[PDB]
Amino acid sequence: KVVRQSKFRHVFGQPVKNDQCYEDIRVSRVTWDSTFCAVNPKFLAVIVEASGGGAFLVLPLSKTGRIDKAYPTVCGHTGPVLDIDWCPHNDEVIASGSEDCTVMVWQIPENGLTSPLTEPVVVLEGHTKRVGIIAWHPTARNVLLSAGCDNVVLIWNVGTAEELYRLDSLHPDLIYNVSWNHNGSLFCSACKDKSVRIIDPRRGTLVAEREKAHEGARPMRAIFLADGKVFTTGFSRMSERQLALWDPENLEEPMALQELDSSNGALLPFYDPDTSVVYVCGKGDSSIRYFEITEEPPYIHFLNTFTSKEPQRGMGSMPKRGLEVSKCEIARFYKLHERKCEPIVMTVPRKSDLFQDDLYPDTAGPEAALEAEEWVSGRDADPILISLREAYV
Amino acid sequence: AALVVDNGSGMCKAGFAGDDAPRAVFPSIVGRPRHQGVMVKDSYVGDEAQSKRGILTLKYPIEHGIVTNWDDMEKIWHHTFYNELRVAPEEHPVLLTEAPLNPKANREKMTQIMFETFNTPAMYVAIQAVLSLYASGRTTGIVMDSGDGVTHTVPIYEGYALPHAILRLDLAGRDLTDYLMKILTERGYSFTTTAEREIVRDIKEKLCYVALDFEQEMATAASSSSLEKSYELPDGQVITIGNERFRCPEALFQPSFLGMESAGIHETTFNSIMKCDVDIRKDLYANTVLSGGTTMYPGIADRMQKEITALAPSTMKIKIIAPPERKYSVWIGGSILASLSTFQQMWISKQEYDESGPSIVHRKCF
Amino acid sequence: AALVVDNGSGMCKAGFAGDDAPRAVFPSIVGRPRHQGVMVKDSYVGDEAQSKRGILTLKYPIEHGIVTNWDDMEKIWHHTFYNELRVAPEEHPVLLTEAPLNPKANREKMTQIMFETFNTPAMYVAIQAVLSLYASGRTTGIVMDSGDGVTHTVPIYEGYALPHAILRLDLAGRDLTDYLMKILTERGYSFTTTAEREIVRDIKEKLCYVALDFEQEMATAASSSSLEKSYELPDGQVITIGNERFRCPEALFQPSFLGMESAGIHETTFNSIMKCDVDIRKDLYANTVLSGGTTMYPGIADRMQKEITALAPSTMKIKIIAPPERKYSVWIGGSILASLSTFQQMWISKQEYDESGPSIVHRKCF
Amino acid sequence: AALVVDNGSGMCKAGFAGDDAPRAVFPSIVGRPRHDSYVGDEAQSKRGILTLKYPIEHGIVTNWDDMEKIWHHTFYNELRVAPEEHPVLLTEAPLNPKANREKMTQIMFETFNTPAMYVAIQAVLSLYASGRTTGIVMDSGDGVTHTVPIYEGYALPHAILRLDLAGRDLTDYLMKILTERGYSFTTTAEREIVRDIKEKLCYVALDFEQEMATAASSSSLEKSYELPDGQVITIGNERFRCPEALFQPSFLGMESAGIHETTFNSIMKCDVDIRKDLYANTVLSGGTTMYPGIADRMQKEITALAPSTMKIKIIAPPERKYSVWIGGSILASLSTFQQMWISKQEYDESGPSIVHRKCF
Ligand SMILES: Nc1ncnc2c1ncn2[C@@H]1O[C@H](COP(=O)(O)OP(=O)(O)O)[C@@H](O)[C@H]1O
Ligand SMILES: Nc1ncnc2c1ncn2[C@@H]1O[C@H](COP(=O)(O)OP(=O)(O)O)[C@@H](O)[C@H]1O
Ligand SMILES: Nc1ncnc2c1ncn2[C@@H]1O[C@H](COP(=O)(O)OP(=O)(O)O)[C@@H](O)[C@H]1O
Ligand SMILES: [Mg+2]
Ligand SMILES: [Mg+2]
Ligand SMILES: [Mg+2]
Repeated sequence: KVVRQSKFRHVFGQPVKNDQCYEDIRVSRVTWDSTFCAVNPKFLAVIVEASGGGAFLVLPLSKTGRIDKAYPTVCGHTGPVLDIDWCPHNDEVIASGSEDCTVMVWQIPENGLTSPLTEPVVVLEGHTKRVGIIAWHPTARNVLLSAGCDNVVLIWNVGTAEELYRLDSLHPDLIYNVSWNHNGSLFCSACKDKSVRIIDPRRGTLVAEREKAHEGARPMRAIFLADGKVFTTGFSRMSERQLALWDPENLEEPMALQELDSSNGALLPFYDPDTSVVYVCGKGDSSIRYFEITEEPPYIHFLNTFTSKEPQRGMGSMPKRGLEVSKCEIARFYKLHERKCEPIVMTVPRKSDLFQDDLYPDTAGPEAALEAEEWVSGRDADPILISLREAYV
Repeated sequence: AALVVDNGSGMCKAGFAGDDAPRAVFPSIVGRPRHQGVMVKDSYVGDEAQSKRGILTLKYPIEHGIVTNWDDMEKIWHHTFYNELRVAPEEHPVLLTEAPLNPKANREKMTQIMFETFNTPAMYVAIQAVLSLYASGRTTGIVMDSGDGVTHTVPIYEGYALPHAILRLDLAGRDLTDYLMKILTERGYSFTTTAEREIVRDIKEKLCYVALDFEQEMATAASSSSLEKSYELPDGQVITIGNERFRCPEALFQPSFLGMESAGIHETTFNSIMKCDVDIRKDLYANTVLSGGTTMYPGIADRMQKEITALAPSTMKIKIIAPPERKYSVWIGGSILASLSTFQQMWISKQEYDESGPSIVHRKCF
Repeated sequence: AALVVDNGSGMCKAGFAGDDAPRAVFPSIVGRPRHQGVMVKDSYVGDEAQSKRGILTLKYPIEHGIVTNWDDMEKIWHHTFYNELRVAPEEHPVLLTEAPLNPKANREKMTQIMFETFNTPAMYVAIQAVLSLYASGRTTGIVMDSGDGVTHTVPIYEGYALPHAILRLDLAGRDLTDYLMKILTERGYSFTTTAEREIVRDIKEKLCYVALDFEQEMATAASSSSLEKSYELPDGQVITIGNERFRCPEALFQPSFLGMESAGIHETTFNSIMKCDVDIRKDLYANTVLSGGTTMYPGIADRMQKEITALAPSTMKIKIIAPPERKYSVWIGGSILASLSTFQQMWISKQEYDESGPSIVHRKCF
Repeated sequence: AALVVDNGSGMCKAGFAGDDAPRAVFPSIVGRPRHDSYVGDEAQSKRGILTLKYPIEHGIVTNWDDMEKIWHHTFYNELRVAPEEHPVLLTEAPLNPKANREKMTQIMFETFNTPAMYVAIQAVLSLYASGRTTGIVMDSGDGVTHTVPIYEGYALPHAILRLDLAGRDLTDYLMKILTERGYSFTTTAEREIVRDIKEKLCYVALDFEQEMATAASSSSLEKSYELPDGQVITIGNERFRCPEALFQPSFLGMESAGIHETTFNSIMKCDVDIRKDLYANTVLSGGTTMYPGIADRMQKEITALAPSTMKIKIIAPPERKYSVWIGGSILASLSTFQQMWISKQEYDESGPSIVHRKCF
């Protein structure tokens, strides 16, 4: 009664030892506010500076220590790469959007790159301006979303290079980010006009919209939660960075509205559906704050903050399948410095050395539930869940 | 309603969060009979031991800030909850205080007893020097607390503590009380038993003071009787003390009186500041905060200002902040912190401690 | 109302076009706490980091004229517009200054930040050496600007710049500040922390001067106490420095003191003149213009004139122009240029940059 | 017969030229009664009632009168020789202020009337004992830690780095953490007991976090030490936590980097063409580098900093505690060294101008 009931109030961060980091990485200097890092249980992908065009560095997780300056990179784009994202149903497939107004999907060999990779599997061209937002569908196989500076959203079939749907008359200004929902039937988007929209791609209609979700002129974000709510970070009129929870059934007022501080840089939220924990990380900040999303008011409970001494240029989150369960792992973050990638360890302090059933519910697996053709017809399915108990050692 | 417990070496202050003064202030002693009963309770704690001290052997469970015997320590806490506060410990969260640079082993026992023996719903431990700064409403200053067991000098700047600059002095009220006995036998009064320890301690709290000029005060006391005071013993006998009034507190500034090689409290405060960064020494000079019962002597603030000024550079402004309620500064600061709306995120649950252990109390604290 | 922002290695000067002095002059540092908070903002920039520097680790986002961290660089700019100037960057054109022979990648990032992060309506980048000539009201002369990171010698004749004759010297105020710290330990004063770096920089700006003849002053300082001065530390301590007053600035003319094999600023200026055409060397000799804070040492003009005269032919007239406001010459020249009626054709619109890219800013600039 | 005297912050080693080990090693401690003065081991035996003071703090003289007592103790009480009959070779810290060197020269020639005298840099002598002319010497003594790169006999002062963190700071840190176990040491007499503990039971762990894990879940890493008055105290993780302040100065509230990074930074300040040879000739010196496992930890840490193609080789001779003294003895025996001697008759007519030259 005195203390709010939770399992994550004492989660603490712990940077990994130096010998397990990744040094000598020319991290990208693109002003675009993306994650700059995508990681799966097999590989690590980091956007880097190339002398000409654009490239991103893909290396196996075991390839720790210093990285050769001449290490092969995925240099196929004629412009700098903006966003990268691994395929949730294929650990060797990664999509990338760049300044060249094209989206490329690559196939990574099981051992990585021995020679620079220039030819992509398929070239997605549907945009007139740069593409900075790429989001794989959570359940539909070979379905990819692309959003560019031309304020148009496209649904892609990487299997057949076919444009399923085109959404061009729904965003009047710049798109900040796009996130699918739990079952992937809808997606939320934060726009430069300070408006948050929930859009159905199959029907091409605006399900819900909230104008002036945040009064500030600085960029804002919006993600979908497991229960169907939308978590948004933004700025107020007084340049105050804020967090907010929204209900698609009544957008008149947010359930919660909490201010954090008066710093610059957008807030990049990392949501963990199993633990209902959102990790709010600011670009250029040296601290990571994580909050627990619950039904009890004020619906946003600050847990704790990991603090460091180096500003972050990018950050990537390992999915549930890649964490080491035996040491009470809930999240591992690959914080990006200017010349180094430092994994970050977040644990729940537990006395028992056995498997924790409550900490690890079933997670979405690498098996796609639906297919591209079935998804277009009107089928909706939840992701296939797997058990992490087999990963316990 | 949260409980604020300040367990010192000599005194234990307890109360409720939000109040202005501790509700229960009793000595931290445990007494056991030393004679045989001939007429048809094997231990006494607190004031009940003080009243019957004529037949008891008084023992302090805390000595020099370390817990000599935990079995009597639990009796002190048991007396606090059930006999003094008269509340159920399993209903109210408890805010606890610890000495600066407290050993983690000592902290582990303190939280384990609360969660397992008394079954408190929530618990938290805070540094006594920090609360003493809360009571004065400051965010920057060097806190020199002087209780019964030990003396600490903790410089804090803008809410940031400097552990490397924290200094310790094994010299406090109990050492002064023992020193007063050694010089009282010079005048012909013999106090030897532990029962007489409280009598001498009461004399120190009522007749002792700090002289601005120690050598001059000897000259005045050696040629005049204006400095002599009379005290009535519990048996009705009246004793008179002269220069012993200000010679006993002088051990704080001249530890050589006790054969100690360490420096006085004024130099310990000065040495603590010099161990800090140069850019913050200016604010620490003007925010010297006194704490504890051993800093309640008359004229101790004036002597402290004079001594530090002679050590500090002439261009610095020395300010000795001595609030009149500094005897309860730690508890008052504890009540203030336990009432703030930003402190409820620091509580450590009993359930959380069961599944995590003492790893979570080492964190979330300093 | 156009904004003129001069981002240097050590100081950032900002103001409004048409003014005579920068309205905001604050150090270009970012400070982060290095202790733990024990009582109820993770970064401090500008003067705020200077007032709390006793508990922060000060970092310069620009080192040797190279931006080592762009996340810290945007903090300095954000502090400039919103905290120092207290203006909206999206409502005023901003005129930026750049080092000579600036990398095209560095200019790309500067242009990109202003247009996408701050959304400035108009923007233009000007060469710092060219702006320094505007403030002196000249179109011909060699500008030897020495700031905090790097020393440049840029010859300009009749409004035409000679890029092939631009020489770079990796020796500036920050290198002198570090050298002063090394030689201060020879007098018994130890400054090691980044907080103490600013104190030594304050000593350098107040008690250092350039000796007309280095060897004759060393004999004077070793046989007299007339060159000794006293400085008061923030904690009230007083330090006395003797020959260190002119030994630190002497490193500018004798880089071998820091182990550097490059020539002094006097020879670098002479070498830059000799790299130009023979016909224009006469005018550059008589229009040597000094700029930057590192040229504010008393007696630096006469020493420069004395050294260059020994290198130049006897019939050439050496005239070192050192205006008393040369510390802000780059900014004042920026204010003059930004107010000219013929300059509005050089502005680069945000809409133009969005549709054209950084190709338009590489052109229309030098 | 020439004398070699290496004056350190804590220990002053003295002996005769041509020998292999110092004949006289005693703590540089001046003690005075607190209930008329004692110097060296005579103060160490009577430290029960004495107030021990170090005349040197952080390689800086705080009281020259006590310093003359240390030198008077060396010549007459330990070496048992007349200072006016033997040339004496002195050792100096890197970047030694000319004022400090002058006082050393003035005292030797005027108070002790030595016939000949020479001052040598401690880092240079440390390299002679290892038989090398190229390498970076990381001499960590009692007061201060220095990193002096050397290439083909040429010294590079601009690349010399100083760390205000040495044996005394570790000893003071050990006392602070020993109170966390329940043992209180406060007097200057108890400082020597803690220093004796540090020299016997402390070591450097290859990994620090892992060494915490085994010490927090096993009792294999605890050791017992006997106090002079008979009580036996046991220490666990304090054995390797105290030396860890060398690699993590943040434990002491210090902002500067560890001794591994200081060594790397001193190399980084050198020219590019000589960095390869400095990586392969990293020489350890001083008593603070005698912790077991300090060489392995140094190699692992510097290798993580240096590029993968450079061979890190930490040279830690077993007698590195006296490398400065041993190097001085070899120099005092070389035939090419006799022209370095500075005569007393030369000094009284010329002054300290001749000792500022002919030295480095
Ligand atoms: N008015 C007073 N004058 C002098 N000494 C006092 C006075 N009041 C209390 N003391 C001394 O202060 C000592 C400790 O008091 P306190 O500050 O409560 O210590 P603790 O923090 O250990 O409880 C007691 O031993 C007592 O002798
Ligand atoms: N009066 C002065 N005397 C000596 N040095 C000065 C003086 N004023 C400024 N400086 C030095 O000039 C350096 C750089 O100043 P500035 O010209 O503003 O550099 P930047 O062009 O990088 O902003 C500072 O580090 C400061 O130490
Ligand atoms: N075996 C050892 N292990 C760890 N530390 C030691 C050992 N022997 C000596 N020391 C420490 O080395 C420090 C300095 O020794 P030394 O190199 O003689 O210093 P200096 O060069 O100032 O004479 C001493 O404070 C001592 O505590
Ligand atoms: Mg107390
Ligand atoms: Mg400049
Ligand atoms: Mg030595």
